[PDB]
Amino acid sequence: SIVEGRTLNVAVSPASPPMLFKSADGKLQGIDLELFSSYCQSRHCKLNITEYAWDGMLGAVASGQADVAFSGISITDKRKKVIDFSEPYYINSFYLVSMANHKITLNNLNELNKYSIGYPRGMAYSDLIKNDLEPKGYYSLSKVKLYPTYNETMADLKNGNLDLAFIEEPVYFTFKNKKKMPIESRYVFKNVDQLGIAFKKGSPVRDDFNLWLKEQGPQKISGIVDSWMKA
Repeated sequence: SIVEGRTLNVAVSPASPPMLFKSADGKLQGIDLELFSSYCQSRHCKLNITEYAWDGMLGAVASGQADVAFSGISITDKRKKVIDFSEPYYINSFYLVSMANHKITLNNLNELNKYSIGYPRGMAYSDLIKNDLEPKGYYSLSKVKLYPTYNETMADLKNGNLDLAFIEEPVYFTFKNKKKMPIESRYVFKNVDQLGIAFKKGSPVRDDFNLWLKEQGPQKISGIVDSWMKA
């Protein structure tokens, strides 16, 4: 094996519940950590985990500083040029979210330009906008408000400085159902995205992780993913 017994540099940016986040305690938790941990246990590998800001985590795996990155990372065309991904473990949707008392009715995408839209800097919402909204004049990157993390985006939503937050589905349900934030989706881009584990370009670990996913099989992997979303 060129995979077994190795120590892997792992980059994380743990502010994407339930994929990766920190308990009240301060310990890393979530779907990505449970998947990649079991993989490491099967292959007798150790993780050397560094926390970065989001840009830092993507930068580290894209330069090959990190062997692996995970925190609910979307598999995008732009990222695949510099990063290899596992098979997707979740089929993902992007919501446009307002405060529940702010009644934004969105009939179609011609209505978006009226509003400020905000989300974390370096996230895949930028690609959706650049590729699918901007060319038809529905919105432009230059109107967008960018934030360090989902927490800061949410702080501006809550105080009224941001009309709409762009939030992926599992994170939305965390905020709404588990944190009980009084927020409401106004528009859903359904199944537009896919979440995977990221690997430095060329890494055999990507191929062996995919194999491990398939050793487990789809019932076990969905089980794992749903467990954290049912929690």
